Amino acid sequence: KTYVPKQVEPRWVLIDAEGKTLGRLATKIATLLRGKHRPDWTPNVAMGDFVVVVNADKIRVTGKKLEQKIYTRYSGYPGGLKKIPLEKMLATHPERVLEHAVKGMLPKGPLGRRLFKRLKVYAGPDHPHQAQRPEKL
Amino acid sequence: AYSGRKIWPQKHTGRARHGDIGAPIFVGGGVVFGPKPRDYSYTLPKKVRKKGLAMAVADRAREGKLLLVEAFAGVNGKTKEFLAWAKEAGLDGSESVLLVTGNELVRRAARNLPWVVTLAPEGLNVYDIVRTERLVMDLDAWEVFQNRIG
Amino acid sequence: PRAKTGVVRRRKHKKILKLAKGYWGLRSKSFRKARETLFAAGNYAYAHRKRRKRDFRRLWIVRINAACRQHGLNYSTFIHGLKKAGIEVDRKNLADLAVREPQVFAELVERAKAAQG
Amino acid sequence: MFAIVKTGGKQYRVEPGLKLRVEKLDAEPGATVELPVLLLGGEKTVVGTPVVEGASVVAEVLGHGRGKKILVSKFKAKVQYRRKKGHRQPYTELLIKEIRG
Amino acid sequence: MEAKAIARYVRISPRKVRLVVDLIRGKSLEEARNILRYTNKRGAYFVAKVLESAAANAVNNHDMLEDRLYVKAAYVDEGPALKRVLPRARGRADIIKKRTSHITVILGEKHG
Amino acid sequence: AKHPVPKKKTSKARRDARRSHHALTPPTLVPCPECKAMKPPHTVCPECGYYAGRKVLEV
RNA sequence: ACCGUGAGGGAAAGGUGAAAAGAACCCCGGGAGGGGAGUGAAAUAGAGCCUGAAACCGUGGGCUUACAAGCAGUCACGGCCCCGCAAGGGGUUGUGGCGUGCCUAUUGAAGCAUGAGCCGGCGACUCACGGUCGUGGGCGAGCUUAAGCCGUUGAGGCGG
RNA sequence: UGAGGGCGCGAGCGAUAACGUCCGCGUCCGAGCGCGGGAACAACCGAGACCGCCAGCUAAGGCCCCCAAGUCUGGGCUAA
RNA sequence: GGCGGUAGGGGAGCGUUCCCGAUGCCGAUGAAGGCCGACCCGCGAGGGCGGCUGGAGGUAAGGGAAGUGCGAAUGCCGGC
Ligand SMILES: [Mg+2]
Ligand SMILES: [Mg+2]
Ligand SMILES: [Mg+2]
Ligand SMILES: [Mg+2]
Ligand SMILES: [Mg+2]
Ligand SMILES: [Mg+2]
Ligand SMILES: [Mg+2]
Ligand SMILES: [Mg+2]
Ligand SMILES: [Mg+2]
Ligand SMILES: [Mg+2]
Ligand SMILES: [Mg+2]
Ligand SMILES: [Mg+2]
Ligand SMILES: [Mg+2]
Repeated sequence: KTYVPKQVEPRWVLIDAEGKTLGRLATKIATLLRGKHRPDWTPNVAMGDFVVVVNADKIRVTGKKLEQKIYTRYSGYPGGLKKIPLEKMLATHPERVLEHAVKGMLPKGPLGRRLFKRLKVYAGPDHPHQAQRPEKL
Repeated sequence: AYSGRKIWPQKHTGRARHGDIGAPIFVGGGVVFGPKPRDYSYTLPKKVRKKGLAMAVADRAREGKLLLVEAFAGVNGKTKEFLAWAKEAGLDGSESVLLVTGNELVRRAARNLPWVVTLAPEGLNVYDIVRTERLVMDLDAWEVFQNRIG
Repeated sequence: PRAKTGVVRRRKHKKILKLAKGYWGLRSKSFRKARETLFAAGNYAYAHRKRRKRDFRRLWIVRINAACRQHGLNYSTFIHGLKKAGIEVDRKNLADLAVREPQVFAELVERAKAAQG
Repeated sequence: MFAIVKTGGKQYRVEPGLKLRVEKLDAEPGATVELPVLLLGGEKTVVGTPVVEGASVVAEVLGHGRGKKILVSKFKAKVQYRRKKGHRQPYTELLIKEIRG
Repeated sequence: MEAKAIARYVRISPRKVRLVVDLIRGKSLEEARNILRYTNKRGAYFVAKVLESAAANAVNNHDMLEDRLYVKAAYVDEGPALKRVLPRARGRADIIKKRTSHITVILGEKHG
Repeated sequence: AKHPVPKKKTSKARRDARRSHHALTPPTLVPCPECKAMKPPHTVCPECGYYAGRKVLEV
């Protein structure tokens, strides 16, 4: 039969994002959540690792997206399609410039908003020194 | 016995569409393709029963399960005046027997015999022959059975 | 000779109930509902018994891919060498020796980097 | 000691000392069959060739029959095509003895 | 030992008393009574003539003492129902289900 | 036969989940100043009376 | 009975027990209805009293559910409770994979085309005569009777 | 059975419109609403499903994540 | 070697009611029927087996006759 573990100890990861191209960076992050870097990968039990990406206001992306790409938020009322650009968020909410990208690569079921929990993206840097800080480059 | 009148108009009704209550779709009305009375007989060629009469008789001869008789301690009417005749002939209630004779006395002497069914010299029904496991008959038979075939 | 229905029509509805056990609400007690959802099952079970491999056929690969990229090479580059080694062995499941003693598999990797570079 | 083996169109990972289900083979249900078709070794014995060089594994049978009859009813929607069918999938209550060679 | 008593055939719809029975369940008899005697409903009366009659025969026939027992289990089922028509309008005649009941109360033993 | 109309026979849970808000609050009560009786707040018990307002019944 | 002025239409409904031996009596209670005792082989045969299914209602218990998007199932794994001897099995489902109810007519469905609230019962190619083909058996330049007549009464024979 | 339909093509009608129609060849759906790509999508692409298996080769199509498979190698191209 | 399949064709089977098989046999040490089951035969429609209920009929192997197998018809009766 097939191998499945029982208990699983996770591991946390330290990652920076100075000069790191926006999307290609956050891409491996999703894979780094959905532990397919783990030969003991499990398609349901959520073994995802915890990525703590310090700093992000210094994130750059190809092209002129800083003045070209807009994100959309829809209340429900008319006139609700709020078109927010990649610049205004990179000023007062530079934290969700990555979030609403990984959720764009995490899967669709309920496990997604569990995987996405196992990850916080501050912009400082020097985050709350919890304990281990595995800086993978 | 129900009448022949529409139950309620089909136009503007809410329910379905219907008519008289003899309709088999209802209940208690009429039968569908019920079994009206009819004969089951036909006319099977005599040459099948003639030969069919012979075939079965030898079947008991081929197995020996036969006997022509002529002598009787029971030429009169008594069931006791027979079972001893069977004792002195060879019928010990083990297996069934058909009997033929032109005497209406011996029939009485066994008409109450569960394992011995009466039979007149004529209607040698192949049913009862194959029915009974052994056969008996007389010359009064073996002249008409001969005049049939013989 | 009349032959009413009687036993026949009931016992059958009991078998459908017999296979409709744990089906929500009417779907397991109402007969001609249970008849339905059984149709899909035997179809849903058909296709998926054809599918269960492709599920695991896929899963094994990712685990394998998880292993090779922990030596420093991709799955595409992994398999070829094995194939270059002509080893019809590796049932893509049996390459699960990443938590079933690794050197048994870790030294399957170096026997791949040979016949290609 | 890793005992791979390949029989009946599928292979398996055996550690020597318990039973197994594999498809039948033209054999008497009370004997012992050899699989010189073997792979690997728990002390690392890769096989450049597919089949190993002459090694083997010895297994003991037990009986035959079937596990579960699994219904296979095919029903095409719409078109009055329903089918009711099932079958038994026989096998060999196989017990593996040694990996001798 | 539990003691039981059913008041078969009681012209009151089940949906009504089930609201009432589901209140003395698990309560001690003393409170069960005080619960009932001040329960502004109608099923509360019918329980009384089946409760203190179920606690009765826990004494007059099943040698127990009233000073101890407790509402072990209590349920009610659905009997048949008289059918009455309701002249609705334009000549329609929609029948009506005047529902009876089958109130069932059993009582046990606290300790001892 | 008229206007809006249920479309599908409301299911069992459906019917029953509405009915959680229907279970009865059991009657609240206190004990009588004098009687060993059980009695509502701000009331006069159907046996005793009071001490500034009669009720006194009979045998 | 019921409907209709009227002709006329026209149902539903059997089953205690062999014997009423049918519950004296006691208790709750206004009674009805119940508890007990007792008859009875059996009251789990209580007077709509043989059998008692299904829809439908409720009480008790095992599993689950208040970050979740659903033809309500299928597949996989784990989890909870139970059965069991290794191993295995039952019931539930948390997560992941996939998943456009049934019949009918339609070129065409998931469908905004017909139909069904559900359950249980009645309900739909038989019969007569003649005829074509096939086949099984009988006789074979022949093959075969129909009405009818003798006879036991679920017997056949004559009758060309 | 004698109402068919889609697509590629050759015409007529139509406005060298119509997911419009009438023909011819062929294909397929109907009878393959059973599978895989085309997000979804009866006839576009592959491919005829007797059943089972936690086995391997492949077509279409695909290889950063949902989503299995090179952020593959070499050479150019474009700043929208 | 073939076995997707609608209208349609041929072949094969399971079930019900009744008759010959019966002045036979099974049945009070419990029949037909109804609740179950993870047991067994059959690919099947089905047939056997253990448990519970019920309380008096039921009928093998081979032949025969059918009022014969329900999921729908805004089908009918009744109940819900
Ligand atoms: Mg009549
Ligand atoms: Mg009319
Ligand atoms: Mg594969
Ligand atoms: Mg590995
Ligand atoms: Mg071997
Ligand atoms: Mg099977
Ligand atoms: Mg009637
Ligand atoms: Mg074992
Ligand atoms: Mg029905
Ligand atoms: Mg697709
Ligand atoms: Mg094939
Ligand atoms: Mg990938
Ligand atoms: Mg019968």
